[PDB]
Amino acid sequence: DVRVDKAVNFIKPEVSGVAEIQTVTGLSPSTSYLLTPAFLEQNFQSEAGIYILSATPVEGEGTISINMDPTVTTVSGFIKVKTDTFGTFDLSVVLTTASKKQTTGFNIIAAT
Amino acid sequence: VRVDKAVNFIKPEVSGVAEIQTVTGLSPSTSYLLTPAFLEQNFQSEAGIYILSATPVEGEGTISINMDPTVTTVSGFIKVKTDTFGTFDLSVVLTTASKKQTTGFNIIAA
Repeated sequence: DVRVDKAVNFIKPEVSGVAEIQTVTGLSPSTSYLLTPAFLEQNFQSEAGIYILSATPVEGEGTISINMDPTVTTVSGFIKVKTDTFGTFDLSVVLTTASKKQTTGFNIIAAT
Repeated sequence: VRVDKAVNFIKPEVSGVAEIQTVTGLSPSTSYLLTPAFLEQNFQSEAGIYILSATPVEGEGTISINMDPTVTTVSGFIKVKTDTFGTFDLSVVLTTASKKQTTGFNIIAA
């Protein structure tokens, strides 16, 4: 079986094009998870520029892309990542234009 | 835990009238999770808003995709189990059927 363990929002990086580390905690130690993108009720045109997020695991596989360009829109990808012995993992998250302060996120999917 | 397959949603014919999508080629009698995805779509190639909802015929959850620029949502997940023939059915509805963009879902298993 498979299930959604919990939903987490992506961080909002401070600087355009410069990745920040997002740490996720509270999961089972030494366990494989799959992350998929999602967002709810966002106005991506509240100010100028385009919301474009990319996220990868520091150690793992996959890239999540959320590109809200109005004639070429993408929500795709996944991340495969394993927790450490403390139930945590790190992602690298980059916003192409950091003034886009909309909220997006991912589901954390687990075997059961 | 991985994506086994990605499949496109059907494009229903009539606004607000659900149609059945059958997914095949999966493991028999196995639980899957579905989450939405799409690539390089122009949701403004014509007038009206792309708004899709999908639910399993047997299972739970709803995927919602509302590309309204004022209130954009790409969300929800479906839990569904295949029959003994590796298939399952979804019920898919477009609010405005003239929006013929392509969207879809991941099929996830462990």
